[PDB]
Amino acid sequence: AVNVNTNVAAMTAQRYLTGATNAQQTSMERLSSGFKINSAKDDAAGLQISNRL
Amino acid sequence: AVNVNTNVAAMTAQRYLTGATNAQQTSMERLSSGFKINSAKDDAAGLQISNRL
Repeated sequence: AVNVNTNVAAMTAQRYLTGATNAQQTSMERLSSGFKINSAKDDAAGLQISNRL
Repeated sequence: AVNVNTNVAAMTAQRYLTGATNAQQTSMERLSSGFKINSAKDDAAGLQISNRL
């Protein structure tokens, strides 16, 4: 049906809009810094070995 | 991979450039003095037998 209060299409498009935005923010941080690991969230194990190296 | 943070090719060229400079400095010192044993590092037992001769 056609309803005004609920817009499922708007919510879904917004969710995928933020998904793209976060991917763009992490990719832009990687480019400016030149490092693909910046915090433990990128790679926990990789961060530790990279700090030991 | 293409990265800016690490330049292993430049590191290798530096390593072989300092080796060439060290061997060039040793040869220059050898020519000016006219001795191939200007120190103990050049030849230990050669230094002692040459000193005793």
